[PDB]
Amino acid sequence: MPAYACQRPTPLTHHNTGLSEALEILAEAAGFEGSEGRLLTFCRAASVLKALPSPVTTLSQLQGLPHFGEHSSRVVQELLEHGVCEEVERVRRSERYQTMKLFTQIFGVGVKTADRWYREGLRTLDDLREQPQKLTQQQKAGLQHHQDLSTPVLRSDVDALQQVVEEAVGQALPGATVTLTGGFRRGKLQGHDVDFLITHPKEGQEAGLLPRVMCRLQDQGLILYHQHQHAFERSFCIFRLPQPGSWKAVRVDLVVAPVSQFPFALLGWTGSKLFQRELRRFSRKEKGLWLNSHGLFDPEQKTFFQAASEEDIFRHLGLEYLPPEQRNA
Ligand SMILES: O=c1ccn([C@@H]2O[C@H](COP(=O)(O)OP(=O)(O)OP(=O)(O)O)[C@@H](O)[C@H]2O)c(=O)[nH]1
Ligand SMILES: [Mn+2]
Ligand SMILES: [Mn+2]
Repeated sequence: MPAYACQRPTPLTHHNTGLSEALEILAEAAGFEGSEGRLLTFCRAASVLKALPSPVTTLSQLQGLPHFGEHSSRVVQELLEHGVCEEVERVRRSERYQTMKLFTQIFGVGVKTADRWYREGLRTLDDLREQPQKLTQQQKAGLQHHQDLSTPVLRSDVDALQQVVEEAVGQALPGATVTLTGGFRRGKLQGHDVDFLITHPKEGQEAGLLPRVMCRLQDQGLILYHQHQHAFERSFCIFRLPQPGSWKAVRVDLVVAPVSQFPFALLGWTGSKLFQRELRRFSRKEKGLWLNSHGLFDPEQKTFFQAASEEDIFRHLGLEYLPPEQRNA
């Protein structure tokens, strides 16, 4: 099995979910403590298990796998022998981890904000609501809707949202396209948000499209929150999704890219986050090119690669093409 996650298929469903879940708790906890090296190490080990064709029943099956050092091996050994890993259970039970998870899950809260709040003695959602001067407007909106935003977004929600976004995009600008990206493009059945990439086949015709889209959605009562950012033009939103007898707040990211950059933006926004990190590391370390959501830059020659498709980018980097459902690293 090759070293980089971008050199191997990682399907949606696999045979090692208990083990990968435990390593990913340790990765997340590492990130909460600012231990970025350890985060990446645990994330990589978990992603190896996701790519295996069979369940790991005994530790022999570890043999020959890259990115499976002593610590990750130890964790798996304890799970196989004892059905539980004490380091993992202590993390689960810890107030620090529980609170960092609570806070960072809220819309508009990252690790540094969550850690600051923790160090200042804040622990609960009510504690945050008692200190509104400490909150950004985005965070206030995340708190207002936290129950719905903690509820997994379903494929059925995605289909309804794609319909209203497509309708608004179509009415504002005939010819403009909407592409579902993120985890749902990778085949996921559930998610934390819905990601859309908007473009138009004529370069420049995408200008000013997003505010017209947003006006249309707002006048239908579909928007609870939006923050328009002029990097790609993007609106990070909370939609009010109608449902039978009720409604549901749902996070939606709308990203506009000029068509020349579309393949790079689709690649970046499709993920997984680890897949894309690995693809960028591969591009730099193995091919000496700098990949991002806007392009593929050769820093020696000072050149940008022209791509019409994701397949072009994979081909140019000397990688076998992986469709989005095999990017679940
Ligand atoms: O601001 C951003 C946010 C996200 N992304 C990139 O967009 C992709 C989607 O980012 P998400 O955070 O939506 O992840 P996801 O769809 O894979 O997972 P769930 O919603 O199911 O939890 C990931 O590859 C991420 O790196 C950006 O490039 N920029
Ligand atoms: Mn997403
Ligand atoms: Mn998103």
